[PDB]
Amino acid sequence: LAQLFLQSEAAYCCVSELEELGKVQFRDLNPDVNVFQRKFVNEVRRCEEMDRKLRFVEKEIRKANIPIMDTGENPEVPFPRDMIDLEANFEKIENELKEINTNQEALKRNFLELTELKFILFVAGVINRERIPTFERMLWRVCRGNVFLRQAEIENPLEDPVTGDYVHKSVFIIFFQGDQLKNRVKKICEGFRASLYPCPETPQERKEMASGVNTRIDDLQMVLNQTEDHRQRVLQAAAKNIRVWFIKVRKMKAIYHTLNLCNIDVTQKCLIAEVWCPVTDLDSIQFALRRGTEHSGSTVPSILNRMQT
Amino acid sequence: TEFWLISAPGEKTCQQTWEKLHAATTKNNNLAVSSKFNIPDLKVGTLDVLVGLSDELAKLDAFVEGVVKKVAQYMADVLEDSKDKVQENLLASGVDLVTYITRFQWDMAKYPIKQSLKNISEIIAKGVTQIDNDLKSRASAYNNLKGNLQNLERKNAGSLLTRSLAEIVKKDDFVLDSEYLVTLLVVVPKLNHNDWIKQYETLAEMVVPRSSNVLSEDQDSYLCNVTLFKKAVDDFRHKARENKFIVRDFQYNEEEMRADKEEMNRLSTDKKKQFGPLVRWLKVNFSEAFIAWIHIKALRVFVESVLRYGLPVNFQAMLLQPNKKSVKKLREVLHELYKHLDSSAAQQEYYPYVYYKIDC
Amino acid sequence: LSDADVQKQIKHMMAFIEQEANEKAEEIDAKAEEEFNIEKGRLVQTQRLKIMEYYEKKEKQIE
Amino acid sequence: ALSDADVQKQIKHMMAFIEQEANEKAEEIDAKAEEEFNIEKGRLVQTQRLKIMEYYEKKEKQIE
Amino acid sequence: ALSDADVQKQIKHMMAFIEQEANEKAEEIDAKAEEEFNIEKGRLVQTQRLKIMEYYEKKEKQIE
Amino acid sequence: QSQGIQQLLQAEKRAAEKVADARKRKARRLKQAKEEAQMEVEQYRREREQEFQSKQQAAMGSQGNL
Amino acid sequence: SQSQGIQQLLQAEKRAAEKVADARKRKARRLKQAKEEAQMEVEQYRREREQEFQSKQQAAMGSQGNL
Amino acid sequence: SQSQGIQQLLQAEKRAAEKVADARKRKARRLKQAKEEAQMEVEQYRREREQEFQSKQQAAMGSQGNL
Repeated sequence: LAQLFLQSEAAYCCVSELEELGKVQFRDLNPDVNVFQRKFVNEVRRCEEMDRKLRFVEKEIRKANIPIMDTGENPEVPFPRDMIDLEANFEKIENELKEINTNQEALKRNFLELTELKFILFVAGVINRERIPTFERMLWRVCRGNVFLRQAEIENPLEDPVTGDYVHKSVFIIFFQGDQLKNRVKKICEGFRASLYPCPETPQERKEMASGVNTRIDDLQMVLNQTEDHRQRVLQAAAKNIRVWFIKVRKMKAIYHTLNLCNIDVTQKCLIAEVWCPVTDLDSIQFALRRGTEHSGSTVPSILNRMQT
Repeated sequence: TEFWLISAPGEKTCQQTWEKLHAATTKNNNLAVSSKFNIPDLKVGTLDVLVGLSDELAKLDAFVEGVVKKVAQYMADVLEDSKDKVQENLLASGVDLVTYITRFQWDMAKYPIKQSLKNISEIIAKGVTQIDNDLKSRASAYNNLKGNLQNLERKNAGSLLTRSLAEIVKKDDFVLDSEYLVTLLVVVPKLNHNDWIKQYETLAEMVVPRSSNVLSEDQDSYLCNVTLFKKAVDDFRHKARENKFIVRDFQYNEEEMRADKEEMNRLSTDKKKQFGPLVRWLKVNFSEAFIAWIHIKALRVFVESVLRYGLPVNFQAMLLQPNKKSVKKLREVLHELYKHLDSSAAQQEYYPYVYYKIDC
Repeated sequence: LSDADVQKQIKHMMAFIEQEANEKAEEIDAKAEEEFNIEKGRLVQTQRLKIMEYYEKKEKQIE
Repeated sequence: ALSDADVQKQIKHMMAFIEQEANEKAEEIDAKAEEEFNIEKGRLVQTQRLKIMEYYEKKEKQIE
Repeated sequence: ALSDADVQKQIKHMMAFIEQEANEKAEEIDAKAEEEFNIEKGRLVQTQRLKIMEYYEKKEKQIE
Repeated sequence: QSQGIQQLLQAEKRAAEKVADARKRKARRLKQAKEEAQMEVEQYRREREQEFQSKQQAAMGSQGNL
Repeated sequence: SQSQGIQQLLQAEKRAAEKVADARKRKARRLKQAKEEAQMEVEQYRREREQEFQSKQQAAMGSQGNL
Repeated sequence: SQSQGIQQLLQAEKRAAEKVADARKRKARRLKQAKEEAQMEVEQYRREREQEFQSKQQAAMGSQGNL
């Protein structure tokens, strides 16, 4: 149970060195002190947040089945304070990726609606047609036999915007002169599995409008495709960088955890820590300590005092 | 007696015979009663108005039906021309619905046939609303008199502990305007009746000899009066309590007892006096309400028939009085009769004809 | 449904539209005649009184 | 269940009791009558006597 | 692999470290004290020199 | 009932007589009190008047004499 | 048979449109006629008032001369 | 002997604490000295200005009585 005493910067480096060495068992110097009380909570919190963010991204990356081998570089384990900035850059990726997916879904929805419009423009309306026999009957119940029901069908329908599959679709569209029936069938169609939202138009002007939007949506789909390919390129590069950094971060957290398990000096901003180690290890550690302190710019002697307790 | 209100396209005049004459399609093989409605020739402006009318009439029909029930139940409480066991259906203009339907017409007296549907529906609605409010007022007045009367009857009812003394005590039982005596009333258990007659003498100082008597008797206890010195009132009551007698402090008051009896008789008289005309008025207004129920639903069926079939407006509408256990056959016959002529598009929702239940 | 029901639905679609059209036009012409008389009377009375006032003032001046 | 003597004595007592109360009240009334007599005489005689004195004093000043 | 002398030498080193910081910190404090000294003095000397200057100048103006 | 009634009627009569008689006496004594008071103050007035008259003749004499 | 029903109802709607436009046209025609007649009555009123004017003016001139 | 090293470091920290508080005390003393010297300087500045004034005044009297 020997006690070592040295500056917190030298301690940072030493913890790095001792943790990779793996032969030191540390004792907790402040059993009555909580993480808030240790004052490493800011560093751990930062670690936890970036950890969660990386995990979030990693989960999305895994969902996409990316090859990222996560081959090495992990053994270098540096822990600069600049990791906070690295974290933010990776945070930006998460935000970007989430934004893109959110936007992608939004664009996807718009695409499907415009896809319906393509079919809607004579005019083929869009229904799910699960039970149209009943839709028709309800329509006649509210008024039977008053107006012609026009039928249209969709050839080779594509994936249902909701169901996610390809089913045949056909629709009965009725023009009404009365407002009471428009409101009636609005409520009916809302209850029924159908998309009958726009007004039918015979005028050429609406056909031109539909042509316009049918082109625009195609352009938006091309943009979607481009943003998704970019996202995939970004995700592969991040996958490699993140897997390696992720492990490095886990080590960072490990270090800060260990650093919490200490006593903070009052005389100098130094920590004293106790380890239980055999002499063989103690000699190796002294050498390790020189290596550690040498990596730190302060090269603090970092005295370890043998104890017979 | 329940009736079904049904209307067919009426495209052919043969429909009446088809409906009524030809056993294959006649209601229950022409055993059930089926009478034609006489409906004036009214027009529907637009389809949108037709639909509005449809909903508004369904609402108004339920409203009036409820009112009819409310007024009928009121009279049932009155027990004037309707009871719970008999005379449940209201009469239309003083005759039964069966009679009324036999001679059914749309009534120009309730709404001119030259009125638009909006105006007609409004006039009837206003009529029924007014009828309901009139009922609310008269019923409140009757319920008020009924409760207050019973409360007064109850006040002078009951056992000797709580029953009003008004019908018990006489002016001739008390020494009135006495200089120094007070009269106490004691309710004595039957088992201690003779005991009281004697014991009361020794419950206080300064008691007048042989002044006691029995004022009234009951099955569980007797009510006796005693006259004694004013200051002994406290002692008598205490010793009376000790001997398990209940002693009431009752000061005879001729004016209060008479006033109470006059109020009881006055309210009884006023209640009967209002009742007579009350129930005569209500009976009349309820008949009118029932007829309105009939008119408004005949219109309902009119406009629904128009909405269901279009124009012209000559439909085959029959009032059916089902035969016992014939509802299966009736459905069968009406289904075959009209289903083959229209479409599969049209129970509670889809029926080959217009059909409303008359709950009578 | 068969073509017979289609044609019935159509007949109904025509029939209600025509009835509405006939009623509205009739309503329109009846009110038009009312407006004819109303506007006519208002105009006539409006200017007749002004003419009267002109005349009366001059008459007064004459006497 | 009572004899004539037992109740007769109690009736006699009730009546005498009432007479005794009336007698005591009458005595109280005469004592108060004497008090009111003296009160009224004193108040009146002094009030009038004062008026006489003031009268003559004023008359005395005029004469002298 | 250190003897009592070697651990004591490293302790002595750490103490020298502390003495070095003690000196640098004190020097930093005295340097700022010197800055405040000079700043306040210049302010004061110019303020009062000018006040008496302006008085005298005004009297001189009155003379001329 | 008739025994209690006769008894209370007799007690009422005597009590009423007792208090009415004392009330009458009070009224009588008060009137007597007023008459006696009046007679005394009237005698007092007469005597003061005689003194007054005596004094006025004497006052006039002295004034006449000066 | 769908195209026939479509055509037929459009024909009904067209006639309806013609019907209301023409009813409104008649309304307009009647209103102008109303204005023309109104003015005619006004002019009749004018002539009457002018004649009475002439009558009064000459009567006063004559009468006034005498007196 | 770690507890002795730690106490010796505590003593060193106590001395550091004293040395800085003492520096702050000197700072205060130096500031008061600065004010005292400032006033001494003001009195000398006034002296110089007074001497210049009187010199100028005598020159002015000569020049003014002249011409």
